[PDB]
Amino acid sequence: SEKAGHQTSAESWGTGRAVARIPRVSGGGTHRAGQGAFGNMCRSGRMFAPTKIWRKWHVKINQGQKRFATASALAASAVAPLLMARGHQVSTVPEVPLVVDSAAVAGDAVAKTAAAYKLLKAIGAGPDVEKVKKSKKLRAGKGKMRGRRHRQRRGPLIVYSPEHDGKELVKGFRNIPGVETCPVDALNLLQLAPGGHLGRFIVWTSAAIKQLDAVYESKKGFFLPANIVSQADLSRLINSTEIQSVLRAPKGEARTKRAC
Amino acid sequence: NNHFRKHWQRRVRCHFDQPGKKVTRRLARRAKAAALAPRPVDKLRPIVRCPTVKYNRRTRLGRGFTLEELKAAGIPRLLAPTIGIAVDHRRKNLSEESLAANVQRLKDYKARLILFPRKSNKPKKADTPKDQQTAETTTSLRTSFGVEQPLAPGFTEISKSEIPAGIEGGAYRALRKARSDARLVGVREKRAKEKAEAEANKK
Amino acid sequence: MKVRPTVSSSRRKARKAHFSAPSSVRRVIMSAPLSKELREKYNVRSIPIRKGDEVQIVRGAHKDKEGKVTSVYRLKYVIHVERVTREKATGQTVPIGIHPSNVVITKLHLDKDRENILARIKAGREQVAKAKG
RNA sequence: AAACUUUCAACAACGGAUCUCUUGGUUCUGGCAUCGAUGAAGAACGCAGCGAAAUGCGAUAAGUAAUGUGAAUUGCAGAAUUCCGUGAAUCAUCGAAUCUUUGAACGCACAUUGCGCCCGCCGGUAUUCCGGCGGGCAUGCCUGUUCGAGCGUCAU
RNA sequence: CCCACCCAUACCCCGCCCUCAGGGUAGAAACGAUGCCCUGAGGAGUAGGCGGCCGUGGAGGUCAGUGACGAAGCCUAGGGCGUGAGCCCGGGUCGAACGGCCUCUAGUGCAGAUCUUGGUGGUAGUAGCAAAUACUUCAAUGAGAACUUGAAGGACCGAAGUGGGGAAAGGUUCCAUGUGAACAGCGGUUGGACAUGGGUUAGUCGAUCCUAAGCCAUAGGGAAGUUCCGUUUCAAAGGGGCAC
RNA sequence: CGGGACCGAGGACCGCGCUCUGCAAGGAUGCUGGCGUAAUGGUCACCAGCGACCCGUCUUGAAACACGGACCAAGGAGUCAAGGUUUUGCGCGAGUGUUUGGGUGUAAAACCCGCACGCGUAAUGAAAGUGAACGUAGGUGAGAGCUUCGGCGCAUCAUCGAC
RNA sequence: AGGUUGACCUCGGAUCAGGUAGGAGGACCCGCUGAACUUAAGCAUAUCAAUAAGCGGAGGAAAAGAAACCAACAGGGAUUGCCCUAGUAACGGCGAGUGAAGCGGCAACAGCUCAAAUUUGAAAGCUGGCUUCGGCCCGCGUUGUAAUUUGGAGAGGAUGCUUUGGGCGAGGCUCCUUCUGAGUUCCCUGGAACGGGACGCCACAGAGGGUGAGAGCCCCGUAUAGUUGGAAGCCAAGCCUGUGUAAAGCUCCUUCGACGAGUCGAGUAGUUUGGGAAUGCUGCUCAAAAUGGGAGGUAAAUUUCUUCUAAAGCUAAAUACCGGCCAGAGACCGAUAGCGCACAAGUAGAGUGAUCGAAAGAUGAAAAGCACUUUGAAAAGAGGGUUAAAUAGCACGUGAAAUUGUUGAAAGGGAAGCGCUUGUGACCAGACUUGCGCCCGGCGGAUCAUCCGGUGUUCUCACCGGUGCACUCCGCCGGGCUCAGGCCAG
Repeated sequence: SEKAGHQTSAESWGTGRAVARIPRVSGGGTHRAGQGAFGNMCRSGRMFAPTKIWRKWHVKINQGQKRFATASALAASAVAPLLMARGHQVSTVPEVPLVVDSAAVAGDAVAKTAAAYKLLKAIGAGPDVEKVKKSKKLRAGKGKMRGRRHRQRRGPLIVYSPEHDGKELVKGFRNIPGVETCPVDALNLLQLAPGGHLGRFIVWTSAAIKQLDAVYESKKGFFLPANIVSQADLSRLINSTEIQSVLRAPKGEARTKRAC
Repeated sequence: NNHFRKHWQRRVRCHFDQPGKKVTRRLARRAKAAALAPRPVDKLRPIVRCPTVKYNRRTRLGRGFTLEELKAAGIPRLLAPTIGIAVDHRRKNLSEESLAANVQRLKDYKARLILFPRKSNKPKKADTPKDQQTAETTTSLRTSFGVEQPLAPGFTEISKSEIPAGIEGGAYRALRKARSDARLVGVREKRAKEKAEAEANKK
Repeated sequence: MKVRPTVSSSRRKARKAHFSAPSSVRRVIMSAPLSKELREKYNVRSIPIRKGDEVQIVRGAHKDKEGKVTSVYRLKYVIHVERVTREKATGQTVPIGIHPSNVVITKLHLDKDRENILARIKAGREQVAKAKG
């Protein structure tokens, strides 16, 4: 509050022989009288540089960079090493990216949580869902008082096409902890890279896989970016015959003998 | 150049209520559309040309149709605001082109208009019959009757047989000459009156 | 997850409501489950507890003790069960407060209003079951 | 050598830091428009079986009626509830009421529980005396009613 | 003039730490390549500049993390690691949460400010408890009597009183009964203290009535206005009687 | 040719060599004893030899003077916003900026949309106004890199020209 | 009767009949009035600031508002607000500084009422009183109440077609109400499972809270469709009827076409503005006009042009909101923090008064808050108890430091404290305990080599099933041997 530490009447007692020149509460008959006021070093005083609401809370990000990051997160989601490196349990997943038939999610097929849970265990997201179920813990600190009581891991993200798969699968998958749902046309980087870490486990529908190309062809002002590196296999590039045939002979080994 | 020499912190405005105000505006628009159904949520606006030499290349929606436009379209001025047509008595038609364009706009709207009777069991001749009352309708006149061509087309193709000859002497010379006569219009008239007076004196 | 805007998930507001609820609200809060025989008889899972009910304690150190409810002491949110007491130092007996969620009701103190409660709960459960089935 | 002073350690003191807690603040967001002469906001004085305060209430005084719920309140005392019910409760709701002396505060005053006036009703032997009860008596202004004043303008 | 001897962080040799510099390291049997191997030189520091790390509150992700078979905190002549800020463990106490890693964030690191608040020492069982002449004996009460009571003595105020009553101010301090602690700078059975009760009776005493110095309404005039002047005014400001 | 002190860095081989079955030649091995635990090592307290002003601030050139400090716990001081500037990272690029607004939403998030607008793409002049190719976008001297080995010559600099 | 009898006008009275105003609140809003600190080296222009304080007046919004506008264009078209215009035009001692608007995009859109006319073949208008609810009266009013007209026009003509009033109403929406899924299953620890393990179930509900420790299934609630009962409004598909006495619209036109005065404007003064050459407001003086008047940001005259139409008035929305009420949230604070106040806090307490203004949360799951005995006058103490714990005893969770007491150890001839290095005493962390490899002997088993079949792979390497018949493999047990092993040393 802007008036905190300033709703007192206090004046300094001046330069003298006894006490410090801090302003002191006037009057008498109570403990507050004669006590220091208005200082950041004083009890019941105003804090140094009081916080304001016109602090910058929101960050403007370029839409092109947002779309770049979303494309990069989706590209990292199709790399099975990165899924394991992000802590997902995908050892029983038949294929990455995991694509399920839209006949198992369209309409009211998985409108019930039991049906959605059985479909997840059938397609192989069951160990990761169980990981989220078993990882529930109580928060360390004041977040428990401030409405954030429990913490758990992130489970699979099901991406669907609302036009072809409907929206009852959202209600079906809602109550399963850690399981998130997203339309194919409104993909969220906060879900695709939880905590800034790449490799989210995603369950796709066939309709969403069909519609993804139209989704990135309908984004005006944005194209899928050109990489600055054509071949990412540095071992293939270095040990290719084109480079090796023109190299100088080695001038030493990995280890050098001590001369003297 | 920072203007912080007054008590600026007393009247700092923040905008944390921007999403909430968008939600409130959308709820108000939904309520207005539900109250106005099946009429459109807005009124038909004319097409007018922006003033000044900077913006006279572009057209936009105006306030309302003129009385001359309504009279030439055959819509009475008391009926017009009751059937979704905005009326502006201040604007005049100084040229035929804007008048004709707005009259054609009004005729198109009147052709696409469905008018239900005041009493369902007593239809009138000016009202739409019940077998024609059902059709696919629109609820946004700003979208269905927008400014389709705000600017002139920037590219056109002609054959070289019909390339214009151009201003004789050159466009730059024509501009310089026009500026010259604009600056000298008074001097030529003054010398013409002086010469006429001298000729009248010594004829 | 709650969806309605009138529902609050504030722990502070929930605890304030719970510990400052009036007596009629505390009656609903101080509910107890029915025994299996009573549930299959009445198609009712839970009911507020009142004086004269027969209860069996299923939680705590006085587990498997049965007796009549002699007091529904709503001010500390407890009930008193007959013969479930302890001895003070001086040798007199003081009742031990039991929460209604730690007991199960084995015999209902039946009257017209209790029958009305049971009938309307059973009818509501049946019509919910028919609507959702 | 002890005592004394100092240091180190254990236990006990003094004191209330640290840790954990939070029916509380602070900030944001959404919704709503509702004080008063038909007497407000504020003040004072009272009211519970046993309270000083906080809370609630006004001599109908931790309250009445009405609606709803349906078996309590609780620190003690004393009573319950025909439990198959016009019905417990420091219950909720709340449309009917009560609402002391004041206060814009309104008979005149007020540092006084001071002094009046008008009209009814009742009681005490009472045409006269005494007492009690009830309803009233501020200012400015508006519309209207009624009673008036003035050679101000006229008719007769 | 001569010979030997003593020792600086100086000079020589050796080891180790850091910094800088120069090399090596893929048809990878291949590496926290931000790594590892070889070689050389250098090392003080105020104002000032730059880099890397340690710690605190909170946020996202992760460790299928720890925990009532004991989390956090605290104490520790008990240990281990780090140049260091620090980190980790053992033992005791205790009772409900907390931590590591990578990012994000800040009300994030104290010996000072005659700093703020709170608490506590030496001084120190010290200064002092010395104005108003003064106390003593027996008995009772009581656990306990210089400062409670009764009696017995001795004194003081000395009628402009240490007497008897009021005005202001206080508000129950008045009276009876009882009383642990606190207070009565010693004590206390006593108390204006604490607890529970009781007590203030008017035609004649005051107030109430009158007006004084003075203050405030009204008429009316100022003032943007809160309001100012005005108190007999430039006001239609009211009483009585008689009537066939 | 003796006598003594301190040190043993490295860790398959590679090398320089020599007195050449081998070696003192690019850094210590071999043999032996006691003990195997508080014996070595460590921490704490104390004595002993030597060493050693009380911190912070201020002042000037420096000291001195002066100021603050009885003790302990907790609190306690370069923050936030707007506007510039230089540098770093990122996206797009003669363009760039979705978030005033609209659509949409699992609803203050995320996703989508475009008109205008800002900056940049042209300057100069007080203004009216005018407005950037003689030339493979010029000549000369350098200049990394490339080269068919004759030269072509990036950035940039100096200089002479052109608009 | 005329010295009488009256009608008006103006001004009064009444506790006359009926009404209204005051004060509170004031965050936001409409006005008035109005600083100084500060920033300019100082400082009378300036800046802070047309702000704080003071005064008057409203509402849920207020205010503004349907051009005496902007413009100069191919013209826009009430008001308000956001973005941009733009730190720009412009203003400014000795310069510190100040600073709009038109267009453009968007949000939201909504238009109108009088005065100036003769109803004049009919004051057709209205307050109040009494009503039998049909009306009848007392009056207001012609010094003008109705109808008609408002500049976009209109009035009068011509002309021929169009338009209208009531009553039901299915259904829908808003607000309070009844009702909603699944374990208290078994085992261990524990005082108590809500912890761990196992077996299940519900989920459009795994938000939150409570319950003796981390509970989707113990309880309240939570999600979604609905489902009971009640009230008051609004919207509304359609359906019955009267029809033209009257009103209303469109089209054309000779003619007519009233339009706001101490006001506009000018001078002067103060104040204000970016408008110190072009701003607004107010006071004093002067004081208009009829194609007139205002404006067109440099003074004036002449001739043109373009735009509106002042001096009367009303009106939702988009906009503001440190006040009030209801509600939901947070990378906020966690009892010296966060509001002064988490507590009988604007309280206790101080001041004559205006005013000033604290400190202060936590036993335990449950009082189970210590029976009884004993010692003391008592406070209390000791036994004995409660509790899972009193190492939780209403001084109460945890219980740091300063500082104090006891016990143990030590030092001390006018300071201690600190650094380097031994020693003494006390107390400790490591390290070690044997491993590996052979040669024999004794056991216990054929997951020895080869081959066959199947399978997988890195496509030549493996696993599995049969085959070994014990000079081969794998463990164990006794010896013997070599090597490597801890500390201090020669």
